[PDB]
Amino acid sequence: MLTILKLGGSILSDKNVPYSIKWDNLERIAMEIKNALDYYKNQNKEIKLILVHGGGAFGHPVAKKYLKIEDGKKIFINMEKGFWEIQRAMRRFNNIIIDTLQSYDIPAVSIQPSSFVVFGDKLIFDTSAIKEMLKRNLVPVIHGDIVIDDKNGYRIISGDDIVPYLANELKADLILYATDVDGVLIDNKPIKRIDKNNIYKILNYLGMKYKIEMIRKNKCRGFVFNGNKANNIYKALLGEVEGTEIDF
Amino acid sequence: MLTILKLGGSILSDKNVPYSIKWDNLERIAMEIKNALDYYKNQNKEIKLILVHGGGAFGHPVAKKYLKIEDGKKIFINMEKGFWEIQRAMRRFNNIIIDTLQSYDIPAVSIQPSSFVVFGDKLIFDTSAIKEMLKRNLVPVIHGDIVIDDKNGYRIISGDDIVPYLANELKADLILYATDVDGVLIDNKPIKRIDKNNIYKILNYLSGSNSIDVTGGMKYKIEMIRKNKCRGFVFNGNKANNIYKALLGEVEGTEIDFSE
Ligand SMILES: C=C(C)CCOP(=O)(O)OP(=O)(O)O
Ligand SMILES: C=C(C)CCOP(=O)(O)OP(=O)(O)O
Repeated sequence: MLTILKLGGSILSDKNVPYSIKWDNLERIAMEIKNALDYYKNQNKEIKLILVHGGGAFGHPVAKKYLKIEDGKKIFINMEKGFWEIQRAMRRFNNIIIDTLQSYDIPAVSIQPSSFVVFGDKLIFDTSAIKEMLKRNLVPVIHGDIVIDDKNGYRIISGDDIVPYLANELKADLILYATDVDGVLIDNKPIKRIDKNNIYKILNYLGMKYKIEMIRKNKCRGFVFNGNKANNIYKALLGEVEGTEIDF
Repeated sequence: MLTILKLGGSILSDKNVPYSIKWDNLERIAMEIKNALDYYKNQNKEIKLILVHGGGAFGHPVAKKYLKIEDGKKIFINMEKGFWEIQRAMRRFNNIIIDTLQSYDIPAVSIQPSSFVVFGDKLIFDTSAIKEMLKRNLVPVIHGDIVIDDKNGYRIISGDDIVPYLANELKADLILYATDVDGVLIDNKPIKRIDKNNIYKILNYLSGSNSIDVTGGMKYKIEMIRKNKCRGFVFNGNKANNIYKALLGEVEGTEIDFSE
């Protein structure tokens, strides 16, 4: 029924190249998603799909201009300008991704967190709109953004936040983390799986820490795999496993 | 005190010219909003400000393509393309407006209804984020947009839906309607005041055959002000300084008072 596919801010834009886009990779990814959705239409199987991407070479480079170290602590200043400028950057990125998805007849739509998400001690994030969108078989595309934080003023909600939240808030059947590594790497090897068992000895060794952690905190079950290898995204969507499983 | 300024009529954009932008007007408007903010600082008086704009030559033109009359009613079709297409056009318009506002150091930020608003018989419209933005003295810029409803459909939410809703939710003290005309025209002349001693008398005239506005636009604005027990002005947003004055509470168009 409901799958959430995160596109790791990396396979979409080169983070060391401010304002860059990996066009061919992006166009391939859109195609695989399209082929996947098409596959389901054939099996006459109804699938609901949400998409998340990061700030890639857009969010971060601009955010940077408004983060200064106040004694080992990231601080946002000049947000009278910074809030918009970070919104704008993320909008450019969001537009580019949605347009490309659209060119493949993928019914993508923009979800812009900065407008309504408050990263308060208790995350505030009304999903009413998204649930409706899913009833119409639209594909909400959500992105890491700048958001208000009723405690610290501003925060940079990331995909790793949105994904688990929504998976749980919406009861997602499948969770996908597309990225530039074949899965969670230990000693440079993608562990086949991650449970309640070998978990303990992994948090220690330490998808990164942040993820794994608040994706067990929601008792989720997602796959971390490589979005750069042609066909991986397609397969991932059909309920295959090509990377690291994280069950909770 | 919380003010909501609606940039309406066609003061920002000529809807008969695809993707029209009245640059000069928009730039002057930003100035005036600036003059006003700088003023309220010098007089050490706290002002929270929200701006709202419509679709102009961006919304309706694009939306038209996805609207049909079926069995007498309106209905949205092909929204697998349509929803983004309308979002896209409204995002562009918002960008241009906010960029210009920022170019005058107005701390404007974007509020995109399409992403989170559900058009029911009551709006589902979480204003939490807006509250925190005002708290930090940002200027939230909300715009008419496409939105899903709770009945298998879609609906255009206008400034007309947004303003009233926010005035209630945030308890605004001042509503400002910048329009294409000098106020509520009663005999090609704007009525100075409209209060609980002439409202019905005015509403009834507005329904008449001598009224210059048959659109039922004024009637609606008047009613929302009373409904919120606050104050509002309907003025010509095309006249130099009207927006600055209005923001100070002294513009000369039509006052509507049901505060207290
Ligand atoms: C920075 C913004 C606005 C987007 C969030 O970042 P990503 O989710 O893409 O990556 P992280 O920096 O959070 O790891
Ligand atoms: C996307 C669209 C069409 C927004 C229009 O909102 P308005 O505030 O202009 O509402 P109307 O004038 O169209 O009634």
